[PDB]
Amino acid sequence: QRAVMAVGSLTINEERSEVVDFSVPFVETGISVMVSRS
Amino acid sequence: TGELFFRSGFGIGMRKDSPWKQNVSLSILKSHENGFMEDLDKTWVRYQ
Amino acid sequence: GMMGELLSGQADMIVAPLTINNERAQYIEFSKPFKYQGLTILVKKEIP
Ligand SMILES: Cc1sc2nc(COc3ccc(F)cc3)cc(=O)n2c1[C@@H]1C[C@H]1CO
Ligand SMILES: *[C@@H]1O[C@H](CO)[C@@H](O)[C@H](O)[C@H]1NC(C)=O
Repeated sequence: QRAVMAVGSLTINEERSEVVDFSVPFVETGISVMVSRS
Repeated sequence: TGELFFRSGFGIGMRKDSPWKQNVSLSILKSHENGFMEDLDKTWVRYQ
Repeated sequence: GMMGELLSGQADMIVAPLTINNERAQYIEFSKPFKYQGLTILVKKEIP
């Protein structure tokens, strides 16, 4: 109860949803890797 | 052909007095993060 | 349709590929989306 709304990059997780709510996501992302060619 | 327009996802319809909100959201998160959605896609996408 | 059936009491849970709209959200609550998709144009194949 030290703030009202949190804005940032907070991925939706079960371990975080039981203590704070979230709104409808507007940007879609995921987990990925990046590998160079040469 | 073309490119995606008005990109909006699907959802589960419910009612404002239904107490099954968290119990469904947690199940959806479990399906997403435990590979169930990936398995469903692999079994229902890229047939050829 | 489905929203009318839900509002009339004939149904309580909606599990179908239903999109998300502002008007629908003003009356029917939507859970977390399954997949992120948009709208595309379908054109029949043309022989060379
Ligand atoms: C704009 C964006 S960006 C966006 N990304 C996604 C991607 O899939 C998920 C799945 C679970 C989740 F917890 C969060 C996103 C869905 C989606 O519908 N959207 C949307 C439309 C508006 C929101 C409606 O739900
Ligand atoms: C799921 O069961 C009931 C029905 O929604 C609900 O009251 C309960 O809190 C839910 N269980 C957990 C662990 O949240």
